[PDB]
Amino acid sequence: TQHTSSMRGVYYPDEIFRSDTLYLTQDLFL
Amino acid sequence: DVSDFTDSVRDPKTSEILDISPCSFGGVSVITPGTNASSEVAVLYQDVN
Amino acid sequence: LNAPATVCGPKLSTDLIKNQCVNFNFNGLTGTGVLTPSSKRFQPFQQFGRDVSDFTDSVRDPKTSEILDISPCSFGGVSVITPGTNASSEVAVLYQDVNCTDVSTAIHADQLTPAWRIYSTGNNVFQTQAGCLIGAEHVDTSYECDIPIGAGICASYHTQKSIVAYTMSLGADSSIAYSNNTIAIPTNF
Amino acid sequence: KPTTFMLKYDENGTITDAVDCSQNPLAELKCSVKSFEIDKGIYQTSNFRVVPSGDVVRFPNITNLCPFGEVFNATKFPSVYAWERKKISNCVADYSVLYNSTFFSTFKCYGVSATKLNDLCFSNVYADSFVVKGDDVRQIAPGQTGVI
Amino acid sequence: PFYSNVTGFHNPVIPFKDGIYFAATEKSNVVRGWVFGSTMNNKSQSVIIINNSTNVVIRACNFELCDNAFNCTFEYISDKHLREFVFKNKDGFLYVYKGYQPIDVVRDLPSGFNTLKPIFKLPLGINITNFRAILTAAYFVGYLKPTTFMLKYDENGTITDAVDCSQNPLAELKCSVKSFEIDKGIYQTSNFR
Amino acid sequence: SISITTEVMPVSMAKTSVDCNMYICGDSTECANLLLQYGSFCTQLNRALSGIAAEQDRNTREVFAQVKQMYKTPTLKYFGGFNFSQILPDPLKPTKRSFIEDLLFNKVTLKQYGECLICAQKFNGLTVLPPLLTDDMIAAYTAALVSGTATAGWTFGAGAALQIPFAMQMAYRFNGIGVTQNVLYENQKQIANQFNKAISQIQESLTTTSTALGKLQDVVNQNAQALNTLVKQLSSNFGAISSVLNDILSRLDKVEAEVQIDRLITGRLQSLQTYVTQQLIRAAEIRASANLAATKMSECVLGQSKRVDFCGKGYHLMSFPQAAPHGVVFL
Amino acid sequence: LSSNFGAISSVLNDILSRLDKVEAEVQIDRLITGRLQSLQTYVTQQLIRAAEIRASANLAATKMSECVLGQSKRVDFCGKGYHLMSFPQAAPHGVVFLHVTYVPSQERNFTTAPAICHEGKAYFPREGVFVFNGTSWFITQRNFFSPQ
Ligand SMILES: *[C@@H]1O[C@H](CO)[C@@H](O)[C@H](O)[C@H]1NC(C)=O
Ligand SMILES: *[C@@H]1O[C@H](CO)[C@@H](O)[C@H](O)[C@H]1NC(C)=O
Ligand SMILES: *[C@@H]1O[C@H](CO)[C@@H](O)[C@H](O)[C@H]1NC(C)=O
Ligand SMILES: *[C@@H]1O[C@H](CO)[C@@H](O)[C@H](O)[C@H]1NC(C)=O
Ligand SMILES: *[C@@H]1O[C@H](CO)[C@@H](O)[C@H](O)[C@H]1NC(C)=O
Ligand SMILES: *[C@@H]1O[C@H](CO)[C@@H](O)[C@H](O)[C@H]1NC(C)=O
Ligand SMILES: *[C@@H]1O[C@H](CO)[C@@H](O)[C@H](O)[C@H]1NC(C)=O
Ligand SMILES: *[C@@H]1O[C@H](CO)[C@@H](O)[C@H](O)[C@H]1NC(C)=O
Ligand SMILES: *[C@@H]1O[C@H](CO)[C@@H](O)[C@H](O)[C@H]1NC(C)=O
Ligand SMILES: *[C@@H]1O[C@H](CO)[C@@H](O)[C@H](O)[C@H]1NC(C)=O
Repeated sequence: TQHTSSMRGVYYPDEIFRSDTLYLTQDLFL
Repeated sequence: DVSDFTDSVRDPKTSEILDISPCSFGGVSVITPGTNASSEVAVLYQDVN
Repeated sequence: LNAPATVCGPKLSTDLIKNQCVNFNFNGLTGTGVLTPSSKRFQPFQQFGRDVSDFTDSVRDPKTSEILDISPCSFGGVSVITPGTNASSEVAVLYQDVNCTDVSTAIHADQLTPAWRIYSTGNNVFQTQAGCLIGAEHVDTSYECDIPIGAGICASYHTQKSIVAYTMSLGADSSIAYSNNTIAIPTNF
Repeated sequence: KPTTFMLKYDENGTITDAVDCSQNPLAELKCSVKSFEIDKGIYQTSNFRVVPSGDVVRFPNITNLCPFGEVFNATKFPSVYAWERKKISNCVADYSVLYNSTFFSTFKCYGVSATKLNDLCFSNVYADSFVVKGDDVRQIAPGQTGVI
Repeated sequence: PFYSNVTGFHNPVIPFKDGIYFAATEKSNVVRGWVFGSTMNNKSQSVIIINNSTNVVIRACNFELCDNAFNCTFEYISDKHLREFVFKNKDGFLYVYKGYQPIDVVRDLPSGFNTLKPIFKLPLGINITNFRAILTAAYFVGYLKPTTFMLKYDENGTITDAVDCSQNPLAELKCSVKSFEIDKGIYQTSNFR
Repeated sequence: SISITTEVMPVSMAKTSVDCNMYICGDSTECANLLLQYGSFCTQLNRALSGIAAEQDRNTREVFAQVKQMYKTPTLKYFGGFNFSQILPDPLKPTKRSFIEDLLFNKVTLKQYGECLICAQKFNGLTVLPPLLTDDMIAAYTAALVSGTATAGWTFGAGAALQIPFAMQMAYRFNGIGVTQNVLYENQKQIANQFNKAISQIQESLTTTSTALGKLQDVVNQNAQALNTLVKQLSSNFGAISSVLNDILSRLDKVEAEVQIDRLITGRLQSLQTYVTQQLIRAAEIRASANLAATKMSECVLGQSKRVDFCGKGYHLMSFPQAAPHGVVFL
Repeated sequence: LSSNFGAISSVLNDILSRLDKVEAEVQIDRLITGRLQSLQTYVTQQLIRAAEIRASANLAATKMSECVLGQSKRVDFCGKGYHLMSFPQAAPHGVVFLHVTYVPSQERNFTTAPAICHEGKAYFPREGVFVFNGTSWFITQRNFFSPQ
């Protein structure tokens, strides 16, 4: 069967700590 | 930071978190009455304690 | 290549495809574009024709000696028309200064560079002078206009509300008569 | 899959929300203006192209194999003060046997890379053939001075 | 160049400085081909272009010339009025340009505009400094110079009109602002040293 | 004497848009990779040209949208002896522009831009965008202004339009400059004759070939020279072996072609930055004229002004607007 | 500051560490050129913005002189209607003018005449117009209906 994955599978991209930002990244994502 | 500069670092030995700040720099301005009047001047160091 | 070509290596010739965006190689001259029959006439010592910016705009087919015009594949800007995030998540898209029958089929064949995984062209496709407008429903009435697209066409979010596109109205109409023995005087302020 | 995301960081550093820029026109707008809320209006988002659908190659009606054998492997070359120019026309030239083989000590090409010689198509080829002393090979180059 | 002086003959060894514009007029075909060379003797290489009544033949050898060919290098055989030719030599290539125009008078060069199409590019690497016309009824010789021209192409591929950019101040102004019509005013064209 | 004179003012200029990747690189993927090293240059140039283009619409709107309510053109064009038929639209004619507007539109004579007129495109990536308000929508505004000035006079500037006969408007406007009412009323036919004669002189002065619109043609000519320089810079060499990206890509290996592509990229980015800077400088010159034209429209068409030489030479009585290609003409 | 500008790296420490000095000068010089141009662009656009702010400030000074410190007869300079006075208020990086204006309202329609003749002579009004109530003629001012 097949289902939908809605807004799932995001992870922390790197080692960096950031706060109060909107950060754009390009990486392998679901 | 928001400008992607390093602002905080964890100490490797103690696992303590500490902030990096740039030590002071800025502009220096010279206030003078005029050479014909007097040779005294004042100095303004801009945006510093 | 100031004369017709004579000395060159092994590559296999293919059939030419006309009125379709293809990669072409004519006698070592490589490009990307569409190819159409041309009314230009070549004197026999010339093999290709050139624009002001040193682009090649015409070419002679080496086999059949038929002159072909080269045109770029469609490109331009993409603008998004929204009523606001608070109002609704519906948007309309403007594809600037292109034919609607090109974009409308290029989306269906999945050959367009901004690739949106969940996107439907839908029933509403309108041709304006500013470009191709997708997602906005044309209405016959005229209003004062909110979002200016151009050439006298504006869009707005109007009534179950939806995005509508119309021709703007310049002002509310009013008529005052001219009589040669008649005056009007205010009585209050 | 490789996509572009935009991630929201709160004051404690945790990700609370994100948008995927390749999903919708609206998500592309939110990635372009870098916000989760949008005012009313028309915003120029991006540029669009149309990708090609085919390939066309057109080369003329030439069938004869090209006589590179006679130019290189020949009994007599003339001396340098009276060289010879031979015209090559109406042939299909492979060109790979020149740089694949280890025959030639110096294979130096100006204005054309050798690997692309097999694709280009020319009008005529002229071969100038002569014999020089071993140190006089360096003087065969544009803009160079010597007796030869 | 426009409005230059051309020398007319009604068989001297005319020099070949940078190129020649050779214009021959004849009711009956008299001028048949040329000879080009450095020393016009056995000592140096020389090329002959000549047409007999069937063929056009070009041969570059050591000739005996007075008015036996050895060490031949290049050979080619292929199968009123005003005939205009342009010959110029560069990088061992001899370029020949040919045009034809019907006229009525033989004595003088008529005024007009006529464009010349390419015919031959010959790969013969000799210095050409002199030439002699070969005869069996007038021919005119002018010399080329390095100039800048502006050429007008119509809706087809033909050069209807041209301006020389070094004839007049007005011609330089036309080349400077890219037109044939000039409005009233004062325009800064160039600099002088 | 009654003198009618002409002022010609520029309001807007041609919008334009440039595709940065298509101008610099074209269809090459190798060029598009190297253009990413130079940063976000294309977004800035597109944003600046978009700002200028959106400014031109405001320039037109602040001048011509001076009436809240639209007045129909009166069916009679002879008000108290004064003939208004040559500045109001004809009731039976396919075009909606009047006579003098039709002369002015043929007075200014407006390739390779790439605009949709049939949508056509060019290899260089440049485009000319169309205006928001068309010619008919501008002629409607000027017709409403001329109808309101004839019917209601000065009153519709400061409130709801109040009707008044035209002879009484002229008596009030004569009171404005210090002359009494009995000067107008005793000599009304002569003043009407001078008004009609001056309008007829204006018509023949426009009909005869003239440079009177030399300010509006210069807006046309300065844009055209701006683009031809930008296009011609595609043919420059900038130090590479050739000026065409396809031949550099076709005759050379990738590592050898990197340098020759960088030379062209560096040249073309400068040729595009110069154009955007000069357009930003020129739009600020257009804006001053648009602001002055809006001030003249408020203070001289919807009223009577006492400022010396602001509206003609003499003592101001009335003023009429007309629409001309990329600008306005005040009578 | 993030862009390579054709060099190997954005940061100068890696460029200095990874290469020898002579190559490092060549790699640093390209970053120097790119950042010089990125700063000159900013200065030029700021100059063009400062011109516009000067224009707005000069217009605001004129409005403060003519609308606030006096009564202005120019049409639509100090608001729609007929100007009476104006009040300034400060704002961050600007000024806000409250213009107070007189707006006529509630129009009435009357019959009007240019002049009246009493005994062989014509009488013109000094100020205002002639109106007809229906019973007898009157003289009024144009902006208010007060019959005399
Ligand atoms: C080249 O060959 C094709 C294949 O038969 C033929 O159709 C075409 O006419 C030929 N052209 C010439 C110029 O020989
Ligand atoms: C004018 O309006 C005010 C308020 O609307 C009213 O009190 C007054 O009576 C009006 N004047 C006349 C003459 O109607
Ligand atoms: C961050 O952590 C503190 C400590 O528990 C908590 O009080 C605060 O609510 C957190 N921030 C947010 C945005 O929840
Ligand atoms: C004709 O023009 C040539 C051009 O150099 C010049 O040398 C010669 O003196 C001119 N002859 C006359 C008679 O002016
Ligand atoms: C012209 O000259 C060529 C070259 O010798 C020769 O082959 C040909 O037969 C000649 N034609 C004549 C003499 O008619
Ligand atoms: C181009 O050639 C056609 C074909 O004869 C001719 O009718 C036309 O007049 C030519 N164009 C011009 C500008 O003369
Ligand atoms: C008004 O002017 C028009 C155009 O000149 C003219 O045709 C018309 O007869 C005039 N009206 C009159 C004289 O009543
Ligand atoms: C769109 O393409 C069709 C088919 O080629 C053509 O008939 C039509 O005129 C085009 N419209 C525009 C605006 O280019
Ligand atoms: C003037 O009288 C006419 C006819 O009675 C009327 O329609 C019009 O409304 C009146 N004017 C005003 C301003 O009310
Ligand atoms: C007009 O005003 C006069 C004076 O007040 C008055 O006598 C007369 O009756 C008025 N007319 C009407 C129709 O009320």
